Amino acid sequence: CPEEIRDQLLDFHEDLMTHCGIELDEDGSLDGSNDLTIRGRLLDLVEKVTYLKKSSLQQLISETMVRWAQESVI
Amino acid sequence: PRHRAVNLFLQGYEKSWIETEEHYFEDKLIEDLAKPGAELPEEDEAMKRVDPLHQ
Repeated sequence: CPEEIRDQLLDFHEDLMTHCGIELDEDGSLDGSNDLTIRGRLLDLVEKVTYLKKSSLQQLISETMVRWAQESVI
Repeated sequence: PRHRAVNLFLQGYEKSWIETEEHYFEDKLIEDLAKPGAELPEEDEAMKRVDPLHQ
C-alpha cells in the first residue's frame, strides 16, 4: 500500500508535478501568498527592499545633477 | 542551502510585480522635473534656453 490511496499515490497526484520539476517547477509553483507560513515574511522583505533606500543620497544626486545640467549648456 | 534557484525566483518576482509600478511611477517625475524653473539665467543675452532635455 502506498502513502495515500486518494486517487493513485497522493493528493491530486503529487508525484506528477513533484518529480517533473524540483529546481524550477517547484519554485515556480509559488505563484503568490496564502500558501505557507513564510509568504508573509517574504512579502514583508520584498516591501522592505523597496524603500528606494540610499533616499538622501539619491535625492541629493538628482538635485545636483539637475543643477549641473540647468545652469548652462555643457 | 546549496541551490540558487531561490535567487532566480526572487529576480522573477522583482521583474514581474514591482517592475510595472516602477515603470508607471518613474517616467512621470523625471519629466515634471525636466523644467523646474528655479534657476533663472540672470544674463543679458537672447539665447533663450528652454530645457536640458534640448541638450
